[PDB]
Amino acid sequence: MKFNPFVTSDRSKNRKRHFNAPSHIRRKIMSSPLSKELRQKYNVRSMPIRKDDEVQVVRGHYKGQQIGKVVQVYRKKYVIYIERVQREKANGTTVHVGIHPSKVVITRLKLDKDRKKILERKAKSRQVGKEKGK
Amino acid sequence: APSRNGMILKPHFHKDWQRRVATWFNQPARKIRRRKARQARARRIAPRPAAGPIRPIVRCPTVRYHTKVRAGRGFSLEELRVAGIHKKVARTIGISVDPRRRNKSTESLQANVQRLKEYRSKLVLFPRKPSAPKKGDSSAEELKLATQLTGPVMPIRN
Amino acid sequence: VSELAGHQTSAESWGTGRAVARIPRVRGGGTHRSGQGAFGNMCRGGRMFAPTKTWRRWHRRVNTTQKRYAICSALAASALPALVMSKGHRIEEVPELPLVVEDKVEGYKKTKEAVLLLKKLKAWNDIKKVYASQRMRAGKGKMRNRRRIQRRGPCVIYNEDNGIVKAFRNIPGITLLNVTKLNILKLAPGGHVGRFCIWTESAFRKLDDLYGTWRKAASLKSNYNLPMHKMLNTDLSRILKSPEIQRALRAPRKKIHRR
RNA sequence: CGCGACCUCAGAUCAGACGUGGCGACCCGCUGAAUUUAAGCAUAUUAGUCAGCGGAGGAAAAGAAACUAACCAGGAUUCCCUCAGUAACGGCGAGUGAACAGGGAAGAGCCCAGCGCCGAAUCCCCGCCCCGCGGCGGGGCGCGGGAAAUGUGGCGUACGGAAGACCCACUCCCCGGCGCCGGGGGGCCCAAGUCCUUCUGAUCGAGGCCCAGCCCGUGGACGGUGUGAGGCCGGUAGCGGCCCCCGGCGCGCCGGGCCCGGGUCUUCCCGGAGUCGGGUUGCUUGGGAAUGCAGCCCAAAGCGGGUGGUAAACUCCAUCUAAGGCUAAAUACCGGCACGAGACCGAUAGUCAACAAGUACCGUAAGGGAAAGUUGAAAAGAACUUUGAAGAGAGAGUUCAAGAGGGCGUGAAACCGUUAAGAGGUAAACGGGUGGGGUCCGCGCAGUCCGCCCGGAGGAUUCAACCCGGCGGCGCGGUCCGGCCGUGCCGGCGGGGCGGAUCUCCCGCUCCCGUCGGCGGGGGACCGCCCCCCGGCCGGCGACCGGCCGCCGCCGGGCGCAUU
RNA sequence: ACGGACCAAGGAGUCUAACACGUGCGCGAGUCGGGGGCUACGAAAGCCGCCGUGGCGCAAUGAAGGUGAAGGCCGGCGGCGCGCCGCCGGCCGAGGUGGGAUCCCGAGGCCUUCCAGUCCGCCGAGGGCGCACCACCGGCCCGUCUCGCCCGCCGCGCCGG
RNA sequence: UGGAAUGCGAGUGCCUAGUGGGCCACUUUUGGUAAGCAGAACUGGCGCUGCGGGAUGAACCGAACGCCGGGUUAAGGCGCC
RNA sequence: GCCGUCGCUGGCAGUCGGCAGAGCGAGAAAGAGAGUGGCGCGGACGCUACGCCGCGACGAGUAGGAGGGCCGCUGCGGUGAGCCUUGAAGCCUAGGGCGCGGGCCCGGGUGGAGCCGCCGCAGGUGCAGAUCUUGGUGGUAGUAGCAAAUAUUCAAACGAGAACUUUGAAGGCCGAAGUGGAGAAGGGUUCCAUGUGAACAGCAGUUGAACAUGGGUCAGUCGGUCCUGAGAGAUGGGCGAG
RNA sequence: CGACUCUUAGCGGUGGAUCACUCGGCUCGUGCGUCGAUGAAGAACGCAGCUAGCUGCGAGAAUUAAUGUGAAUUGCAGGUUGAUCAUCGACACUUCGAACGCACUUGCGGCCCCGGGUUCCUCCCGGGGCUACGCCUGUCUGAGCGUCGCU
Ligand SMILES: [Mg+2]
Ligand SMILES: [Mg+2]
Ligand SMILES: [Mg+2]
Ligand SMILES: [Mg+2]
Ligand SMILES: [Mg+2]
Ligand SMILES: [Mg+2]
Ligand SMILES: [Mg+2]
Ligand SMILES: [Mg+2]
Ligand SMILES: [Mg+2]
Ligand SMILES: [Mg+2]
Ligand SMILES: [Mg+2]
Ligand SMILES: [Mg+2]
Ligand SMILES: [Mg+2]
Ligand SMILES: [Mg+2]
Ligand SMILES: [Mg+2]
Ligand SMILES: [Mg+2]
Ligand SMILES: [Mg+2]
Ligand SMILES: [Mg+2]
Ligand SMILES: [Mg+2]
Ligand SMILES: [Mg+2]
Ligand SMILES: [Mg+2]
Ligand SMILES: [Mg+2]
Ligand SMILES: [Mg+2]
Ligand SMILES: [Mg+2]
Ligand SMILES: [Mg+2]
Ligand SMILES: [Mg+2]
Ligand SMILES: [Mg+2]
Ligand SMILES: [Mg+2]
Ligand SMILES: [Mg+2]
Ligand SMILES: [Mg+2]
Ligand SMILES: [Mg+2]
Ligand SMILES: [Mg+2]
Ligand SMILES: [Mg+2]
Ligand SMILES: [Mg+2]
Ligand SMILES: [Mg+2]
Ligand SMILES: [Mg+2]
Ligand SMILES: [Mg+2]
Ligand SMILES: [Mg+2]
Ligand SMILES: [Mg+2]
Ligand SMILES: [Mg+2]
Ligand SMILES: [Mg+2]
Ligand SMILES: [Mg+2]
Ligand SMILES: [Mg+2]
Ligand SMILES: [Mg+2]
Ligand SMILES: [Mg+2]
Ligand SMILES: [Mg+2]
Ligand SMILES: [Mg+2]
Ligand SMILES: [Mg+2]
Ligand SMILES: [Mg+2]
Ligand SMILES: [Mg+2]
Ligand SMILES: [Mg+2]
Ligand SMILES: [Mg+2]
Ligand SMILES: [Mg+2]
Ligand SMILES: [Mg+2]
Ligand SMILES: [Mg+2]
Ligand SMILES: [Mg+2]
Ligand SMILES: [Mg+2]
Ligand SMILES: [Mg+2]
Ligand SMILES: [Mg+2]
Ligand SMILES: [Mg+2]
Ligand SMILES: [Mg+2]
Ligand SMILES: [Mg+2]
Ligand SMILES: [Mg+2]
Ligand SMILES: [Mg+2]
Ligand SMILES: [Mg+2]
Ligand SMILES: [Mg+2]
Ligand SMILES: [Mg+2]
Ligand SMILES: [Mg+2]
Ligand SMILES: [Mg+2]
Ligand SMILES: [Mg+2]
Ligand SMILES: [Mg+2]
Ligand SMILES: [Mg+2]
Ligand SMILES: [Mg+2]
Ligand SMILES: [Mg+2]
Ligand SMILES: [Mg+2]
Ligand SMILES: [Mg+2]
Repeated sequence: MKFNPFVTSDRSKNRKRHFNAPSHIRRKIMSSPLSKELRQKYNVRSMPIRKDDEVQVVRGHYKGQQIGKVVQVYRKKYVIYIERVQREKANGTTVHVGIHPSKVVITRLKLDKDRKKILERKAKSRQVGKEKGK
Repeated sequence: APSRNGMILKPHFHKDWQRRVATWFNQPARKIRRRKARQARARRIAPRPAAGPIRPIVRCPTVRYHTKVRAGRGFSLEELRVAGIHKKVARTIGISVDPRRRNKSTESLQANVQRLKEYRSKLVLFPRKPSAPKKGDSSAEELKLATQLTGPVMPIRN
Repeated sequence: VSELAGHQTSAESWGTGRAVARIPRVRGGGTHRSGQGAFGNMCRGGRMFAPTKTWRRWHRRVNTTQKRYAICSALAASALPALVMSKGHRIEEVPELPLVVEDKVEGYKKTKEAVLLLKKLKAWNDIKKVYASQRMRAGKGKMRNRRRIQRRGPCVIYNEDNGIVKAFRNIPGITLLNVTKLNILKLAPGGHVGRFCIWTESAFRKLDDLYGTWRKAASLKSNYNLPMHKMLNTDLSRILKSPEIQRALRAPRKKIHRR
């Protein structure tokens, strides 16, 4: 259960805070787990996805072991678009099929300074939690 | 139209009573609020009693109740003059003082003077400056052993 | 329901003639709601019959002796073997039904150690029954923050809190109760008597200090004795086939005489 | 007549400030009805209510007795329980209707005028210097300007106060700045399966994870993700972590104000006026020979005045100090901001308004005021061919599904169209009883089985009785040994916790001359109940048993051999 | 005679207070924490007794001042005409009649070959203690009316019983 | 020797809805020319009640009613319907 | 014969089994009662005692009252190791049925995501009517009607399509107090061009004041602006609780 | 067998009932409890590349700066020394409106200072700061056959 009297445990209020979230909270919600190799290497469970990330699709029709680059992260429909994950329209044009980032694993990260800062901060908090558990 | 047999009755609902209906659903929240305010006062005055200053042995008026003994408003000026405590020193050392009371009886006068003599002995007065104590202050062994008294200080038992 | 619901609209009745049904209708206008019908429980919109008030008598008080009798009955039915299974608890592998455990149960602070204690006490079948009976609620309660429902599990009564609540609250089904603060709503869920309880040694010894026997009064309470039995030998079968009664009886007329 | 003061009254786009209006749920002051009831109605009642008006605050108001009581007296205000539907009011009808006291939440007290003492000892503004300057403050320098004797400041206010004399004992309280050490707001993060098979359009479904009973759990709330997820994600829990901002408790320093108390004796002083009160009138109240308020008239006094719930005279008492003012707290909040929850409602319901809702629209105006949610998981929103001018189609295509095709989830009834069947001059329709025809159902169409016995054909590693081990039941074992319990009783050179309206070395307090009497408390003795040790009976183990022994039954393994 | 084309949805004895009666539960001459205080669900629950204040009930009556719910018998003494009243010591000490469910006593007998003969049951003539309740007769307290006689003193009376 | 016959289990206490417009019929009878008129007394029906008969029918005659089979009647009928 | 009600407060704990002896329908107050002297291991059902079983009589009903509902709707506490994308609710059904009945359960289709049984609890809990409220749809009914102010005809063009559009010719009307040309109030883009024929113009339209794109109002002299009229309305003053 | 009419069933239309969903109400409880002449509430009019309504904003006009966040907004085009979002503390906030120069026509003024015009020489144009009523303290100018003092 939850013991904080300010955290909402209401369905309609949680759906409101979800579907009416501003973009910096949209980025926080739209996060994806890392692979086993990257998780062992960085000690980081999950990260928010970026435009220049590599993705294996885990669930759905387009799942497999195909490492595809993200086309762009569309936070309005809570979705990302992947390069080879696409389909053909009636007229013939290719349209990228939208995949939610919860069914998405990262095989390679695109590392900038802020990205390395977030990874080091999450690894530091994980080490503090491990030392408190020890 | 009344039926066969029953009490005559006068319901006082001929006014517009439904506008002024005091619902009592604030009650456990107000119990929590009184509890938090009382604990806040107890944490505010740290050596002092959480109840407050002492209150006199008081006979009741109005012949239904005069066998019972209450806790009154404050000590009388003649009581403070016999006990030898100034009325402005008494409010500072935690003694309820009111100037309205009289002293017709001698026994209740002597009882409140004796209760002042007991409270002056039971009082642990802390110094103003801890580095430089004064003449009329408590001892250093009493400084550590002094603590709060839960409930009414010297509860008056009939 | 709010008192302004239905009374914000101004609606005078059309009177008689007009061949209308003599209802207060909305005073004019070039819209759909004009001469429509506002007041009354039967009209669209408007008010309903008997608006529910804030000053309904929601709360019911019970006498203290009846509350204590309910607590004593809910505890006494937790020792009989048939009444616990008739509540529904899987208790086939439990070694003793008044399950009293050592005072090291308050010392636990880990849910893994609590699960291991339940495995060693062999009461884990009830918790696994709770896991199997976690299902969806039927009806409109899902959109009123009552989404998931499950079975109540074995209660655990502790005397002091030294981490036993932190160790046992995360396992679904177990409700924790203090000895002095026993609750009727948790000792008898749903008004059905005989929920399986798990006592510690100090909690099992503190009951005689709380309620006492029939010759020793309550030590913690002000004035409370045990309730009185209406009959002591409740086994009426042994009373009926006893040599005292069966001597002074007549012959049984068991021959069926039809027309 | 001129000049110079004072007093009244002007003019300023004079220098510096303030008020106006809004919201108005709660609060204060007015004003203030009629519906209704009295089965009519006029007093009453609705009702100091609705509407109207003015004024603030985060609370407002009230508030430290011109009090309650008559007792062994209580002691500011506010709020709750109770007083109490009581005293009392009322065509004494209908109906209305407190207060004291007791139990609580809270608890905090005070300041002026007067009377008097002090060289106006007082206050505001402007010029200069230092500090600080986003709540314009502190100190110094000005023969700078005003206010004020038609009275500013200090002592001092009903609890007495002031002055003088005599004794007792301290020398630390507050304001404005600088630095230092150790709850609130914001931001970023912290556990564990997307593990192997199997369904599905998609899994969050199902099975398993054995010997660390998959891994975490101070985290199995909730929400999203292609149905249903503790372990996919945001989060959840945690005296969990990191970085800023703010206030407070303290320490050290600087600039200041302040030269401050108590007891005894002596001498003085002390109070609020068109105010109280009386008559009359109107409203109001439970207040009734007038509770409160207001208008008019009369109009005070000082061992005085007010109150003492029946008007008045006399007489003693009891109790306060009116006609000046301040003050948190507990108390109220259908307005606003930030929140949390629900035995509520689920798009004719719930707010009028789940949606471009006080919107569209109507009325000159004040005002009135709707209807209206759902493709799919993802637009994947139907390319292209073909008839038509197009609306419309027919193929083809997407999707699990178009029998989901842009007002599209599910698609009822009333009503309409088509097909199939049956029928038809007493309008149609109905009840009872049959007959005939259709729709499917009985997956019917050589017809249900179950025990015992007889006879003929077959097959097992098998029947009864004995041996060993284990388990269970019973035992009036007439009365085995040993534990446990008793809503059963006793005995004690036994030890204890409670209760009592059973009695009587130590400590504290006051009165009287180390002593004698009084009060309270603590031991101490007495009784009732309970707990723990024993010793002995009774009863039970059939809400509550252990070991052998005796009988019976069951199970497992040995044999026993085919007229079982 | 009135309402009524047809169909779908909505639609009308609810809630609070007071009282009466009946039933269920707890305690019982007591009962009740409703207001207050202490210790996710939990705004729940548990606790308080020197927080039972207070409500109701255990006592009624009168307008009020007020008053306020069995008696009998023996002995001694005083007064008056064996009988009455008043004052002290011991005993019996909580009404009666009828109808009254149930319980108690048990004249007798309840059978296997005749008599004698103990114990367990069982039925009953007839006689009793009589639950509740009913009808009546009595008795006690209070307000009021009538007739008369005595007792007590801190204050002898327009006193009190 | 429960002091006539016959029949039947009785007594008693609360709470209490609806009703408080009636109508018709053998007999008696008021007012009125009379009325399917107005107003009474006894009793029964309708109201509240279906069923067989009176062709029809709130009151007439018979007879009152759970669902059925066999039989038998009442009141009425037995030319046809 | 069957259903229900009432009564007998009738009967059933006696299923007392090699720890055994199987009964108390019988006209007759009460015991298949204890004593003491003269081979084969066997026996149907039962009894949710709020249940089971047997006898008799009874059965109308308005207003009204009471009881039983394993009749029905919604939500809550328990419970069913409940159901469910290998198909929940809702809906349809010439199917199989059950119950006196309220209603309920299966078979087939549609549907795509939740739902139900039992013990209790709670209510905004059951419709055929109220000239009921909202929404929708019929007969009427392809019916009444598209009848006030004299009147249209021919050819050609655009166009898929012409009685109504456009042009030409003919015949008419308003007949200068007009059916003409211009203003005030009011309307507010209705003015003009281009394109469309989805909706409107009660037939149609290639047309329009409709729709969609675009444009259009140029002032010292024309008005407002200035003045004052009937009047309105500040300041002083008065009144007023405001 | 016809047409028309009635009943039942399959299907297809009018219609949106039922069911299931719900970024919404209703009720209860907690904390805060703050508007305005330094110009409130409200109203009007404008602001987007394509923008009617809603939302947001004010000629700096779907936003400026600062901080935090750390690669987007998106319907279509266009272009890490910080895009977008949130906080918002700095800056700015058109016209009415208590509304304030007098009226409400967007009309008419008055004073002072700047730039074209000038060569302070008056108009004209443009920009900026003032000009509402009442009231408090002080200042200045005053009035009075009000009360006085001196010649
Ligand atoms: Mg947390
Ligand atoms: Mg009545
Ligand atoms: Mg207190
Ligand atoms: Mg409504
Ligand atoms: Mg449902
Ligand atoms: Mg000025
Ligand atoms: Mg104001
Ligand atoms: Mg009336
Ligand atoms: Mg009336
Ligand atoms: Mg009238
Ligand atoms: Mg009044
Ligand atoms: Mg008002
Ligand atoms: Mg304010
Ligand atoms: Mg105040
Ligand atoms: Mg008072
Ligand atoms: Mg009372
Ligand atoms: Mg009268
Ligand atoms: Mg009144
Ligand atoms: Mg009081
Ligand atoms: Mg002075
Ligand atoms: Mg005073
Ligand atoms: Mg989910
Ligand atoms: Mg699984
Ligand atoms: Mg989940
Ligand atoms: Mg799992
Ligand atoms: Mg996680
Ligand atoms: Mg986490
Ligand atoms: Mg008045
Ligand atoms: Mg009045
Ligand atoms: Mg007097
Ligand atoms: Mg005063
Ligand atoms: Mg005062
Ligand atoms: Mg809560
Ligand atoms: Mg709707
Ligand atoms: Mg709708
Ligand atoms: Mg709907
Ligand atoms: Mg609505
Ligand atoms: Mg729909
Ligand atoms: Mg489908
Ligand atoms: Mg569909
Ligand atoms: Mg769907
Ligand atoms: Mg559909
Ligand atoms: Mg008529
Ligand atoms: Mg009528
Ligand atoms: Mg009609
Ligand atoms: Mg309905
Ligand atoms: Mg009654
Ligand atoms: Mg009762
Ligand atoms: Mg009537
Ligand atoms: Mg009558
Ligand atoms: Mg008549
Ligand atoms: Mg009858
Ligand atoms: Mg009849
Ligand atoms: Mg005839
Ligand atoms: Mg006859
Ligand atoms: Mg027959
Ligand atoms: Mg005939
Ligand atoms: Mg019958
Ligand atoms: Mg009947
Ligand atoms: Mg049908
Ligand atoms: Mg769905
Ligand atoms: Mg409801
Ligand atoms: Mg209907
Ligand atoms: Mg035609
Ligand atoms: Mg026609
Ligand atoms: Mg013209
Ligand atoms: Mg023209
Ligand atoms: Mg045109
Ligand atoms: Mg047309
Ligand atoms: Mg005027
Ligand atoms: Mg729908
Ligand atoms: Mg709708
Ligand atoms: Mg625009
Ligand atoms: Mg910026
Ligand atoms: Mg930035
Ligand atoms: Mg003008």
